[PDB]
Amino acid sequence: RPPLEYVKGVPLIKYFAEALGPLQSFQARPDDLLINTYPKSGTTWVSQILDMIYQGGDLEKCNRAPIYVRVPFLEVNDPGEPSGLETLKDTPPPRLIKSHLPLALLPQTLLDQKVKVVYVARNPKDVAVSYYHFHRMEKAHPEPGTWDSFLEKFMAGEVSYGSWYQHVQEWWELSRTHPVLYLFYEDMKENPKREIQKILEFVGRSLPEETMDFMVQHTSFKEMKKNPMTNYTTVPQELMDHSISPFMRKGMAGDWKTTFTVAQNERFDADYAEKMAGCSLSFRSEL
Ligand SMILES: Nc1ncnc2c1ncn2[C@@H]1O[C@H](COP(=O)(O)O)[C@@H](OP(=O)(O)O)[C@H]1O
Ligand SMILES: NCCc1ccc(O)c(O)c1
Repeated sequence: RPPLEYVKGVPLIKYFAEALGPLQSFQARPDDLLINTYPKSGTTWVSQILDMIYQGGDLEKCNRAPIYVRVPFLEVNDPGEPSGLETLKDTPPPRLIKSHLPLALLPQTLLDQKVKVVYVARNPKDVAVSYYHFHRMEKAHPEPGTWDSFLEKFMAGEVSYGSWYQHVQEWWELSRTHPVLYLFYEDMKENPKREIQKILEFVGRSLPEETMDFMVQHTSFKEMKKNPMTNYTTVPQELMDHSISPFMRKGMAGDWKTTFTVAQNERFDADYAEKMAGCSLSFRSEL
């Protein structure tokens, strides 16, 4: 469990920090589609929906390989696996790219080329809980310690990829001057079909009503949990140890209520009120 490295004010996992070198040579294509999110906000879920739309709704094509192979993770630079930049050299256009990078660290080529971006945000409480367990099972992140300890660091933005408040705000802001579909995890939970339809419209594609419903079922938590091509059980137990905490934990909005103590919840609400003061952004802590 290596410590974080700071780059341009952003805490990152050593392997990611390093990948930033080669990334300066990455060339974006006009027809690329970027999927950006703060960690644990629904990356894998929207990646599956998008790969299905691109594969015309064919499940056997989506089965072609694990999601992290179909949707390369830009910064990924894990031990004993192809770098993200590498995997992208051989990915057939149009490409689907995954990333958690803040605007400060995102390769300029993506902005210059006006690449469309699908962004997904989730209420901070659930993100914090989900991120704590992820720290437990993902052997690449530093020691999370106790939940109380973690939560403190989460509020200070002292975790991989940095501040969640700043991440969601910047992207929300950028969606004025750049083509950005800004989605909400909770909305996706509430009415899948309604959201996938916004996506289809965004990428400018269309599908038969019946194919649509089909995706809805195969992008369900239940389904994605059994599917080994999307539940991350195909990576070594030295990268991810699912016995500690499954990658697909609960898939619920509102589950934070069973982890936050009343004291923690009070401390967090006050803090959040200060940080989100002048922002038009609005999150639903439950359904
Ligand atoms: N089809 C789906 N429906 C709902 N939640 C899903 C999902 N697929 C994955 N998730 C949830 O999305 C989170 C991980 O997101 P990311 O891919 O950005 O890391 C996890 O949250 P929880 O651990 O709270 O359940 C995971 O269980
Ligand atoms: N280091 C293992 C790969 C990894 C690390 C952090 C993340 O947030 C993610 O989605 C994937």
